[PDB]
Amino acid sequence: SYQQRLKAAVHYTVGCLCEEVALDKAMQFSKQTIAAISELTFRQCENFAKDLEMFARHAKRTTINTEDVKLLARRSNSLLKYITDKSEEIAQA
Amino acid sequence: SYQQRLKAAVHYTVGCLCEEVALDKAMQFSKQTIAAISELTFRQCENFAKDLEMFARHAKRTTINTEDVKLLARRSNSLLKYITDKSEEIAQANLERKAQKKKKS
Amino acid sequence: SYQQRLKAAVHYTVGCLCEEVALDKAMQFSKQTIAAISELTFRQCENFAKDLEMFARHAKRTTINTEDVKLLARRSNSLLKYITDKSEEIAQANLERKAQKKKKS
Amino acid sequence: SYQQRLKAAVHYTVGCLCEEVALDKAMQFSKQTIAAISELTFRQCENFAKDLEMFARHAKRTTINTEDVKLLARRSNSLLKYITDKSEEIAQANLERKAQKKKKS
Amino acid sequence: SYQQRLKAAVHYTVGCLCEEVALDKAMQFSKQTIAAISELTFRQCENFAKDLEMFARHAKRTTINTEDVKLLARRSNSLLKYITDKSEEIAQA
Amino acid sequence: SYQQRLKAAVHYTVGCLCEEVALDKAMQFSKQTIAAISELTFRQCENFAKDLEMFARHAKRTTINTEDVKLLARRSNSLLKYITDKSEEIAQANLERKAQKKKKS
Amino acid sequence: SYQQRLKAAVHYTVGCLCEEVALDKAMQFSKQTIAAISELTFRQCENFAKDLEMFARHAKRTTINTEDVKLLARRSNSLLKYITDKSEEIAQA
Amino acid sequence: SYQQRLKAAVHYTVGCLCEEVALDKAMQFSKQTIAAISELTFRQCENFAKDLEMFARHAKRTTINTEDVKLLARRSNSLLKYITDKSEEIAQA
Amino acid sequence: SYQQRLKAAVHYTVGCLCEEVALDKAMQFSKQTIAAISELTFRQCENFAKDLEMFARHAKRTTINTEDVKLLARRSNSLLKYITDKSEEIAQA
Amino acid sequence: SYQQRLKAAVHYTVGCLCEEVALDKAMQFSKQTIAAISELTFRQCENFAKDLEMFARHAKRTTINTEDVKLLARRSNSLLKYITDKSEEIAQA
Amino acid sequence: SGFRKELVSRLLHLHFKDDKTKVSGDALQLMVELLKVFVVEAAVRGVRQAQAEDALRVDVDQLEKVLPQLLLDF
Amino acid sequence: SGFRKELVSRLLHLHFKDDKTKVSGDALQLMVELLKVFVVEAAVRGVRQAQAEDALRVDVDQLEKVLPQLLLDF
Amino acid sequence: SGFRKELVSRLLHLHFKDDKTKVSGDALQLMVELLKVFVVEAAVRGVRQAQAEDALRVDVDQLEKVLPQLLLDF
Amino acid sequence: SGFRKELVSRLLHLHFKDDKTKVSGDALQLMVELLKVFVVEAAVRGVRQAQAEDALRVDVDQLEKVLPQLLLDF
Amino acid sequence: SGFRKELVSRLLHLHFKDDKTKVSGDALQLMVELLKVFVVEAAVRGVRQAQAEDALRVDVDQLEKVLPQLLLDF
Amino acid sequence: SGFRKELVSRLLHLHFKDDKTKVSGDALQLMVELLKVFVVEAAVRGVRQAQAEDALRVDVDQLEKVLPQLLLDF
Amino acid sequence: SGFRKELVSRLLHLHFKDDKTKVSGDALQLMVELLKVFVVEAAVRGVRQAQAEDALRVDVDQLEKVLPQLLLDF
Amino acid sequence: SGFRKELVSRLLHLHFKDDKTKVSGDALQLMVELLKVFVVEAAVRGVRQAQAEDALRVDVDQLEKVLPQLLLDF
Amino acid sequence: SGFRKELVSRLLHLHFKDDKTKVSGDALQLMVELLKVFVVEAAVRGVRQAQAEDALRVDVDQLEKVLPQLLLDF
Amino acid sequence: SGFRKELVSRLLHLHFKDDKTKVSGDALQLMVELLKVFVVEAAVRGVRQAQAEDALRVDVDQLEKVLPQLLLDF
DNA sequence: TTTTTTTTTTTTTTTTTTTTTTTTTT
DNA sequence: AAAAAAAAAAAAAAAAAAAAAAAAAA
DNA sequence: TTTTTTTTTTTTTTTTTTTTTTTTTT
DNA sequence: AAAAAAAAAAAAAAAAAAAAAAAAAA
Repeated sequence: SYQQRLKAAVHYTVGCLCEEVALDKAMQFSKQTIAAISELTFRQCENFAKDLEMFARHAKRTTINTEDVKLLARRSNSLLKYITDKSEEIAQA
Repeated sequence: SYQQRLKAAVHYTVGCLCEEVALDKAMQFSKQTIAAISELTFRQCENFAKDLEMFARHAKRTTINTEDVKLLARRSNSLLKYITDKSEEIAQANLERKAQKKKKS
Repeated sequence: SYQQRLKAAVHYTVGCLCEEVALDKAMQFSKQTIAAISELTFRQCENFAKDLEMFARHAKRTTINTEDVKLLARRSNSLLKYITDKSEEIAQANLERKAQKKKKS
Repeated sequence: SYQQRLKAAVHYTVGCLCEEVALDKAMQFSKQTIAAISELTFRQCENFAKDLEMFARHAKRTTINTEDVKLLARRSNSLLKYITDKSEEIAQANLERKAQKKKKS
Repeated sequence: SYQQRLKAAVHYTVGCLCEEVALDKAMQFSKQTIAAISELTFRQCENFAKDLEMFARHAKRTTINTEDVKLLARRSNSLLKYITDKSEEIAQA
Repeated sequence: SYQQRLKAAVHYTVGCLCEEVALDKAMQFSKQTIAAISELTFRQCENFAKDLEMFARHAKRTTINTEDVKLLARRSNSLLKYITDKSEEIAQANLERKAQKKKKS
Repeated sequence: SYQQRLKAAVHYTVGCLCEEVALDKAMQFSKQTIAAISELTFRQCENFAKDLEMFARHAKRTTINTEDVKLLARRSNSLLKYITDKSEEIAQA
Repeated sequence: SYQQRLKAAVHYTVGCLCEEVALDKAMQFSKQTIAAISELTFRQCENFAKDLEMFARHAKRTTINTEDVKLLARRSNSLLKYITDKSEEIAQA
Repeated sequence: SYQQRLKAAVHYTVGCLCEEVALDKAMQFSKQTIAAISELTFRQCENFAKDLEMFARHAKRTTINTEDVKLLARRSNSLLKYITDKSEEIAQA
Repeated sequence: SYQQRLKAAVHYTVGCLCEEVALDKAMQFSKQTIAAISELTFRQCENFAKDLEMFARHAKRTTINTEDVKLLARRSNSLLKYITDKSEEIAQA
Repeated sequence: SGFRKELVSRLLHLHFKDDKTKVSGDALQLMVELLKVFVVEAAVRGVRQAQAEDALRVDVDQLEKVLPQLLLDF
Repeated sequence: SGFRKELVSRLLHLHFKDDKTKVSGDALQLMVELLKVFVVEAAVRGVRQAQAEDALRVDVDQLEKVLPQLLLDF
Repeated sequence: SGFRKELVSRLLHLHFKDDKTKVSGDALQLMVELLKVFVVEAAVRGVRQAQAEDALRVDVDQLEKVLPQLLLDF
Repeated sequence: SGFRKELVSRLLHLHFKDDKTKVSGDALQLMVELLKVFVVEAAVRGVRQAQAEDALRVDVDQLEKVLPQLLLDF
Repeated sequence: SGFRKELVSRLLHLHFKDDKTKVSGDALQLMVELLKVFVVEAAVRGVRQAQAEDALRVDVDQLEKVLPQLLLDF
Repeated sequence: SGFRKELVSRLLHLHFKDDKTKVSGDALQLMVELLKVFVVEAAVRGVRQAQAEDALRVDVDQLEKVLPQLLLDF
Repeated sequence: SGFRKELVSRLLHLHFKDDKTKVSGDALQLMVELLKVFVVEAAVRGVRQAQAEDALRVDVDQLEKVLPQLLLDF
Repeated sequence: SGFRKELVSRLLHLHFKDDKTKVSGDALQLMVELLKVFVVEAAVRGVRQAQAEDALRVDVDQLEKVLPQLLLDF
Repeated sequence: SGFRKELVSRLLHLHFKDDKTKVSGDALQLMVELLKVFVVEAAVRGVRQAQAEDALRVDVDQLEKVLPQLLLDF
Repeated sequence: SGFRKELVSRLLHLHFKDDKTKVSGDALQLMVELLKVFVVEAAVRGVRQAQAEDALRVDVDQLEKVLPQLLLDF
């Protein structure tokens, strides 16, 4: 099935970033831990996407913008600042 | 502080309505569970306040209505279904306003 | 007195707009700066209103309309271009007045 | 430029004025002050001239006379009474204008 | 004569003022210096009376005021800054 | 600098006109008595000049005429009379101005 | 005194004559040179006075004529030559 | 020259007298001084000769006597008194 | 030619120090004093060099040092005084 | 003083040689002359002795001998000639 | 039976980023219902746990086993 | 961010010496624009003056330097 | 002591939209007087402000403190 | 090293309940950043926990203890 | 310490050609100040000249050296 | 016989405090005369003094003896 | 340029033993000439002596060299 | 005004008896000094001779009556 | 002690311009005396000046200072 | 004929800065010869100068005219 | 009494003249 | 050293605009 | 057909009333 | 804990002024 095939590419990229963390602390990660990240990533995106749906749908609209996204991770405040900053970088375009 | 005051108020009604469920189920709750649900709803209210802000901000208005709210309990679908029923009863409490102020003949 | 209370009502809206410009230029205002632009606006409406008076008296009327006002900010070219354009959008609120007013057929 | 020649001649006149005032108060006038009043006065003249024009053409005349001038000086009352006083002596000086031409019989 | 008396009365207080200087510096004068300054003061008062007359006659009233006066101490500017100071105090009378 | 060169040309004419006096008496001048009069001449110009400025600002004109000058010649009486004499003579030098400027009748 | 004031007037004249000669070569005269010539010429006039009187008396006149002058200055030949010339210009005046 | 060795015999007679002066006060003259007096008298003999001839011509004579000579020594009167005496010493012969 | 220029190069430098001297005494230099002071410096450089040599080779060295030159200012006391002063000053530099 | 005392004893012997020169040419000395050579010898002995000290020390010694003395008279040629003869005559002593 | 109108209002006026933010009569009325089901289900989930591991009273162990899923539905 | 009809209305009726002076519907909506532009221009020129002398916050002395220029513009 | 007539007149003619506009002799004299009182007002006002906030120097800051009312006055 | 522009795109388009939704490029480029913050803070919390209860390596147990916290943030 | 005030008055009156000349009370007071400064300058200048030549008192020689500059100052 | 016109002019313009001070023709002419008689009088007085004290030339000492009266007359 | 008759007249009346002696105008004019030539020759001779011995000015030393000759010639 | 060090070296090297001879840095600087003292003294004494016989500048006669003693000291 | 007769005679007959002139013997004996006394007082006065400025001998300067005096007397 | 042995010896020891300096008897006999010729040539040329310029005894001007030349030779 | 046009008179502005002051040249 | 130009201000006459008296109507 | 006045009819602004939200007192 | 006032804003109806239709003249 289509959805299974993309979970494998997800595991790949989840594998990507976990390694930068492994050199940061000079220490070792379990592979089942790498496996559990791709599962919740994919589980999590379900809620993110369907949430974003209600948000965009609520916006008198059909397609995602920057405001729907910045609504979605309002919960941890280290994150809020992080992302507004990153948004001025991507806004160069 | 003022907020210690309002925090403990939350606890009071949580104590009561949770007693409704303790009755119903033949199982009694620890006081920390009680104390926990109170502080939890309080945490929840920051998220309620924030989210409702960005909803009313998003609709070019400052007096919030039912739709921003029905959208706040959006997440579990048992709840959004529950909410609509109860919002329709609100429409029936609305009919009560038309009886209150009487019209022409 | 009644005057300084109007001074304080003016202070509100100017505080709003000072923060909106603080958002665009990524640099905020001193609380004392907010106070000084309000003092400015209040004493500006002195020359506005009494300039508006001799205009309505210059055009030999009692009631001030759009022509006097357009001539009151006659002084800078960016500003003058700006006012006339928004005169067409305000006239769109009169087109809503076209939707409102009874036309017989 | 030609306007800069006349701005320099204006500095002369303000200088004379401030010289006389400096000896009245027994305290000297700063370099900046004399310069700033010279530029103040030239700036002020823009608003004088345009309002004068608005008044002349409003009062159906091509040549601005004494009425339009006194219209322009309307604003502070110590200033307005000054004007009319001195106007009598100059009007008396005009009696001298009538007198310089010889009379018939 | 009556004017020779005025030269001598100029001398009498010129006798007293140069002694403040004798207290001050520890340099006293010959009585010939005292006599020559008194003669000078009277001779000089002729030009100052004439001078003040020229000024007051030019300002066209018949009494001399403070203006004409402070203008007669014109030549040294140490004198002039000093002169204006003391006018402030006599005007407070 | 600027002033000292004017002083030196001054020194020249003094040498000359002091020779006219040496002429008159068959008695000789120290070159140094010459120098004394020159410097003195310069510092006297200072006082002549200072005084003629205070005259002219206080008569509301910016070009000095003969009257200020003859007020400056007040001190010994032989001076005052002698100067007046010579003023009417050179006034005739400028009457020449009128004779030579073509007069058409 | 006679001699002294009249010597100061003669010294002035002599001072003038020396300045004339100084001008010619741009070679100037000392203070002492001028003075010595002034006194020499003053005492030279004592020889002139006595001699003129003896020669006037000597030709039985009291009033001194052109002949006496030329008699007295017979001394340097270029001079008697040139002074006879100037007596012609004098005989014209 | 006639003048030259005769200036040499003048130079001689005067040299006699200058040495007799070197005896009296016990101190002498410079070489140029000896020369300068010999020259000086020679030039002085010009003055003597002219004037003497004009005195002898005043008195209707060519043959020169006592009177012209003592009138030539008219100048300093210390001299005039000294020489009238020696003229009596000579009047003896 | 080469030594004619060295006499003339010595001429310019000697002339600067000699015009230094014109200021101080209130008296100037004729061409001849200047020209005769320059000839001497050039001709004096001979016996200085050959005495410096006799001193340098006489001490078993190929190069003259500080001691041969101070030895060259030997028979006057004041040259000792002034030049040792200058030797301690140039030892600073 | 000891200086003055030696001066008057030297004056004796210089007056000797000067008097003996008065014998030979029948030519007498001014007495200022006799003192100028006595004074000259005294301060010349500063010149002679300071240099003699300098010489003796330069040739390995403190005691001045024949060698240094013969070198001090090497300036005019009649002096050099004079000295060598008398050295062989007194070397016999 | 349940939450008091004004109570909830001032509780939401606790966490507003703009205090000009309003709540209308109906909206507030339904806030109560939200929180009704909110804690309804907090209590209900806690007891399904106490029974599922067969408890004699409901202690914090069970409650804290029912916290995760409640947060995700809200 | 839109300015208020009522606000401008009562503000204007302050300095009238004749009360018969009314403000027409469009004249009222246009003074909304004039004051808006005036405040935006007073605020924008304050920031441009604080920018000019490199201030790290917008303070009193910057507005005072553009006070001359603002009087003449309005 | 007031402005010279030539000066005032050429400065006025600098700003006529219609150059057909003249300045009458008496109007010119009024303006001589008027510019005197205006400048005297500015200097007088400035001096009072400096001395009111107790300065040895009348600074531009004090003149700027009297600007609001000065310009409302003229 | 890490999230492809395309990855996040595909992933989102998979679970859109309305297919009308496309994602603007910048919004796409922000999610690589959001997914970046998401996974690595889950990873950081696994390690902080391995360290806290005194351990040799990062295992399932420690992560499931920090699971509550991660849900709360996202 | 100083000059008799009636002295000053009468001295001046002798020298007026038209005695219609009067001197104000305040100008009289300034005159006593002027007389002070006049005489004291004569005196203090005489002293500085004597100082300069190491004189034991102020002699007429030094006074007359200070007359020139005093005359320039008045 | 006296001073050059532009010489005397330049001298006096060296000390004017107001540079607007300018000098009419007759004023200039009488100034040439005044400077003439001025300096001649300094010379005249000097000669009186040399003669009076029977000096063989006009020296500094006499000059100083004559200065006082010069300045009294001017 | 040269000697006055009046001067010569007073000086020579000072040395006459007979005062009845008066001087003809002609004699007087010729002696204006003699006096002038005498003095100018003294000056010129002074100058020639200074030049001959290469002086920078004509000093008393040179004059003294010219005195003897001048007087034998007169 | 101080002897060129290149000049003194080439002058010294022209007439050295052994060609092994060089001049060290400080020694040649001191020869510059010794030659500089030589010229200065030759000069001071030349001026001293002309004025003694009172010449009106320093000709060969003067300096040369000082050149005898110049070679003895050097 | 003094002048030779034939010497004196020869000298004077060289400058006479008429040769008819014969001189009596006592007049020539007189000339012996007059010339004797000429040189005598020339020398005596030369002597008195050398003494006076305190000269080392009787030398040319002194005499020439009294050459004025001698040729006035002759 | 002349100089004694002791004169010279004592005379030498006067200016010695080191008195360890000894004098041999023959070198002493020789300095007698030297200073003997020293005085003789000082005299001879002083004498020869008085006679060469024709002076009336041996005077100081002549010795000191031979002084530069004599102190050269000594 | 009402309504319209031409000639002369007077007023204010702009340009030019005329005079005064300062620098450069022969 | 002496004379004219260059710059600046002031004043006088020409340009511009209105008001008075004479002409024509309703 | 041309001229002027009064009645009725409609339009736009200002104030006041009436409703809604928030905050405090009893 | 419950109710009402206080504050604000909106909307409603009366005030303000013009333009249409009918009445009398040119």
